[PDB]
Amino acid sequence: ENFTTNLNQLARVGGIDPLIGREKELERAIQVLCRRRKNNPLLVGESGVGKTAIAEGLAWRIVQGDVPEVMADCTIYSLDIGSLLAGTKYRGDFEKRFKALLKQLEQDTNSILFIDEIHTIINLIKPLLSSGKIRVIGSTTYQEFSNIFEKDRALARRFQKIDITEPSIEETVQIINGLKPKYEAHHDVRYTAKAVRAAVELAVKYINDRHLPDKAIDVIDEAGARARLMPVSKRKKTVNVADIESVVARIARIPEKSVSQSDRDTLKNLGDRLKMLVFGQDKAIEALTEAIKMARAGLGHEHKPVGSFLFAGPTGVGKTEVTVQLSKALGIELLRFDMSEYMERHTVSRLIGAPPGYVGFDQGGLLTDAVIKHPHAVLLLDEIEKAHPDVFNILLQVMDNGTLTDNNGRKADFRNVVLVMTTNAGVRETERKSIGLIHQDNSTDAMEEIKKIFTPEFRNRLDNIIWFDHLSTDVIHQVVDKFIVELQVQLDQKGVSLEVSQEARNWLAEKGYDRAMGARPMARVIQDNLKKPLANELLFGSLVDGGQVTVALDKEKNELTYGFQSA
Amino acid sequence: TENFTTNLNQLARVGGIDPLIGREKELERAIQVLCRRRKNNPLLVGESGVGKTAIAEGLAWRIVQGDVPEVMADCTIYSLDIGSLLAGTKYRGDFEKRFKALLKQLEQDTNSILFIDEIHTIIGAGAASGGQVDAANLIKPLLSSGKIRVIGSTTYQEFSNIFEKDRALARRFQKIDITEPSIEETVQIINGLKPKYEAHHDVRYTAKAVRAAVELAVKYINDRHLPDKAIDVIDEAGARARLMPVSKRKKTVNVADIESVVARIARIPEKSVSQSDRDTLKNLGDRLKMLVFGQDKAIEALTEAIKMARAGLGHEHKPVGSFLFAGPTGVGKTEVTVQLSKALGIELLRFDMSEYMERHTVSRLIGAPPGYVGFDQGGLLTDAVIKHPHAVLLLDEIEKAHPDVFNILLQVMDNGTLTDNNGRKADFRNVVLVMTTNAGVRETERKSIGLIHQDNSTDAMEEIKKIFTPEFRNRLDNIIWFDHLSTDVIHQVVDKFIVELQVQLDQKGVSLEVSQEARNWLAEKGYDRAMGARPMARVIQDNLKKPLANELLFGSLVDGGQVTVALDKEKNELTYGFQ
Amino acid sequence: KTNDWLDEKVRDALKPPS
Ligand SMILES: Nc1ncnc2c1ncn2[C@@H]1O[C@H](COP(=O)(O)OP(=O)(O)OP(O)(O)=S)[C@@H](O)[C@H]1O
Ligand SMILES: Nc1ncnc2c1ncn2[C@@H]1O[C@H](COP(=O)(O)OP(=O)(O)O)[C@@H](O)[C@H]1O
Ligand SMILES: Nc1ncnc2c1ncn2[C@@H]1O[C@H](COP(=O)(O)OP(=O)(O)O)[C@@H](O)[C@H]1O
Repeated sequence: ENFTTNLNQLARVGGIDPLIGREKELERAIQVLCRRRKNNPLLVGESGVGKTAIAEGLAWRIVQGDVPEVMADCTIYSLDIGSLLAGTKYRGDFEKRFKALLKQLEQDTNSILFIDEIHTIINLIKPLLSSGKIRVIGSTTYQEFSNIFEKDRALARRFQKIDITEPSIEETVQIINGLKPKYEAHHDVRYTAKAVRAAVELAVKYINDRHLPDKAIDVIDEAGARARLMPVSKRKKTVNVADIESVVARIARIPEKSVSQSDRDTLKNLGDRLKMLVFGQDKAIEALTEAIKMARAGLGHEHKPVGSFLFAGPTGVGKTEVTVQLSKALGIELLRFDMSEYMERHTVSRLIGAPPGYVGFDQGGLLTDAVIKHPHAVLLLDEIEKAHPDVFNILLQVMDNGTLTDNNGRKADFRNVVLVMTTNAGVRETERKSIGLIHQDNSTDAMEEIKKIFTPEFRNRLDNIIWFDHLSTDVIHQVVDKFIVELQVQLDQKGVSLEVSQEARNWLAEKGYDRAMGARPMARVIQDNLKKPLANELLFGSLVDGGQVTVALDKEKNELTYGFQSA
Repeated sequence: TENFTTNLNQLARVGGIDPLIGREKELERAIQVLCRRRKNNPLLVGESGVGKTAIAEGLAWRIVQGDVPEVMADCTIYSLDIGSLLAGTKYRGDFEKRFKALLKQLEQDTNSILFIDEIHTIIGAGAASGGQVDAANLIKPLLSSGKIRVIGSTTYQEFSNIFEKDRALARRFQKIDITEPSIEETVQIINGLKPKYEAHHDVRYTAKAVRAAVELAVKYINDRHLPDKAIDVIDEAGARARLMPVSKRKKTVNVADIESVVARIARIPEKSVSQSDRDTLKNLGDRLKMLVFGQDKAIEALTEAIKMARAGLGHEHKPVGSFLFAGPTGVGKTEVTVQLSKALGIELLRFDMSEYMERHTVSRLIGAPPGYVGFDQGGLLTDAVIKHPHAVLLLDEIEKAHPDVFNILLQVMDNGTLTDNNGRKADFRNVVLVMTTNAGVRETERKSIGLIHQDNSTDAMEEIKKIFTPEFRNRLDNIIWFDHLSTDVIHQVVDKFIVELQVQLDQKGVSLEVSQEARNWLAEKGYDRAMGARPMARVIQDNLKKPLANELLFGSLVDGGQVTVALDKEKNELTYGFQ
Repeated sequence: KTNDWLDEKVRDALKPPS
């Protein structure tokens, strides 16, 4: 009694919440219990799916009487793992306590024991099952079932697998609606029907953390607590959809704008936002917006991925910038996998294999699990030309069916992820000089390179070939100013003030920036040129105090001249 | 000792122990071993659910009824519980004192015999972890001396690896092989256990019902062995029969209920096992005509083969049907496979043979052998068929497959089984194997070189013979050729495509009307002779779906729900009107 | 491409009551 509480008796007095739905799942649980042998139900599931609640809901049904006569008198007791284990801290002392508890249940016929999180415990579990005097309910995670139940033949034979699947979107809101009267009575304030339905959709799309149904129940209670606690509750007797989103911000860790509904609103601002931080190449961003626009409208196959993008040109063509901004604008975690490392059998196995350890089974496919970890996260691929043709074939499979299957058996859905690729074929051909007495430009069309490097089917499945325009000199000058501004703000904290001449910015721009390497060398060029000379003075010299710095160039020698003042 | 040890003979008198049926040969071997002066410890080794435990328990029941030899009579069988004995010791000498106490009781009574289920556990770690004073060492002198007799139960896999490693313990015991003699004994065995099961569920099992249960589980339920699975399905059927009588309904268990029970264990659609869906099979061909058309032989050949399988005339060990489709790409060879699974409501298994273009790739489908990186990962083909025993297996571009892949298919078609690295037997006779090839079209489509043309009637068949080895062709039930799509069929394909687009828009709330002339224009550009109807999906996707989607989000479609499609004669480009 | 597979009781003292 003390070690294990009585759920059936508890439900008779109250506390247990009535279970709505799950009629088919509960029906099967009743069926196995009525069996002469192998009558130990196993509510396999995931955290938050309601498997524990199903046990509590089953106990309520028995007292209510919605069960066969044989099961009407049965009593479900939930074994407390913490109570028995706590206070002993010894091997075999815990078992002695379990023997006494088991004896009490064995003495009383038609007694049901519920071992929540049974995998944690799993010596005495096998004997009670083999005897068959008392049937036992066990809740274990799907991952733990394979690790423990499947490996042990005896445990698997006695326990019957009952598949507990998460309810659909419509089902999840219905569960909240069924349980909404209880909540409203508890705090005396109600939620609008639009708000509860919206909570399910907004929670899963942004938080993506515990469970589809669990997040809905947790998000509704969190919203009511904030609104009721606030003094405005007297004036505000209903919960607005935005109010939940504002409360959801606390458990989101992102601004309210991201949580705010932007299915159609993001389209207009996202186009402007890309241009706000990126100068020029409006056509390139328009191609990206057009492909994702199709998914929001919804006039497409559900399995087909959200969007397909492509990038060409030299390294550092804003692939990281546009992707980071695109991910930020869409409020999706940025996931980037580099094909540059996938050039060997061991490395190429990484997409669907577990390079960290063969013993390790949880990670499985690193690229595949990344999608599973974040359903909406964007996938950024770079230097795909390097990768072997065989690896590229698997990409074609997911693009067609919009789904993948891991070696471990996990299934990943690409219906919610946009796939973008980056290619740098142009730099290799253009830099080469023609083999002739008089040289000729070796620049070639980017589309030509995509066709030769990749198979025709890839282009056919791909919605369109997107070529990003090359960087402009005006942008490079602005980029130089940004780095100086970044360096400038860093110096202001220490108390040093740096002033750079306009001619100095142009001077660094010509030598630093390269056509083949884009803006990558300019970044490095600004660090060594400016940080190194001041660094010596900052430690010891004129810049130790005051921090007065001037930057200028000498036209006669074409070398930068640095002036240091003690100040 | 009473807590740890339960008296089977005393329990048998009260009940609990089920009556043993048809194990005279197995039991006789056990008595001979028990009567031996030394090493009188019979060991029962067999597969899971073979009545291994029942044989030992049954001996007690037989002794209670006095149906055993006189020497065996006046004996007691004790079932030792290893788990209870190990639990609660929490000291170095607690296990030894209780174990020695138990042995003393058996030693005092010469007639008494002990039964240790899963005896392999004691040899691994019987008493202590990290110490060599195990339970087996304690009983090794006693078993050799013959003071106490111990019966054991172990699985073949457990007996080979965990047990028999220590020769000292193994020699003392006497291996007794236990195997299910036949399927007829199982139904006979269930009859003996029928009163106990019937009483628990308050149901009655018909003679036809009991026989049907064992047969259905054998073919469909491969998770467990024949005796246990057969008992399981009849046991579950009682539970189904318990739920239905809300108020004075029939309690009899019907074959239909048992058919549903086996379906739940295998999670199959339940249509194949039941014969009530003969109407759907009767009209399977007619339904397919609404689906991909233009090949009277493909639909007729495939539908006829499925019908004989349900009728009981299908191959006993080979797959339901083996067919090779040789025709131009894009003529519906692939669609017949995916249009038959949806109609039949069964899973679709598709493998890309093009990926398996090298010798090393074949190991992926069957798995890597022991001691290699891929042993942990099961074969792709074996995992898929085991996971989905009843499904449609689709192999595309079989001709491009490495010769090694073809060899694997030979055993699949001839024997209906494939063994993976783990050694499990994958039985997927229910699946219908269909392969699609594009080799034949090249010879027939191309005209013979020279001034005077030559007949191409046999060129298509010659190509099949060259590309496919004769042994492979023998296993194939039939080879069907797909004729080129006629102009009417190509136009019909567009009509289905617009209907699909119209149906998709109807759910969204938008109504689409396409001009008849516009359909003809789409057909010519979308359909290509060499590529068949493959580009039609892309043309419809890019041309029509992309513009409509823009207006759906914002525009005329969101406010008005109307759209139209037209063609511009001057520009020869489709024009869409949004309202 | 071979792979290698790598692979409670204490005495107590008693105190009589004083
Ligand atoms: N008789 C037909 N009636 C209707 N559609 C047809 C017919 N024949 C071919 N098609 C269509 O042709 C397209 C391709 O046919 P398949 O036999 O699947 O060839 P495929 O090369 O596998 O095609 P993909 O997957 O589109 S590259 C599909 O849209 C089919 O529905
Ligand atoms: N289908 C459902 N019907 C009702 N409540 C549910 C359902 N699924 C989950 N819940 C809720 O889940 C909460 C926690 O129970 P559960 O999810 O079983 O816990 P755990 O995550 O520990 O397994 C309960 O408050 C219950 O109301
Ligand atoms: N010959 C038989 N006579 C009677 N019942 C049998 C016989 N064979 C099997 N059974 C029934 O099926 C069960 C088979 O399971 P069992 O052999 O005990 O499994 P395991 O070997 O995995 O411990 C028996 O316990 C009994 O209920």
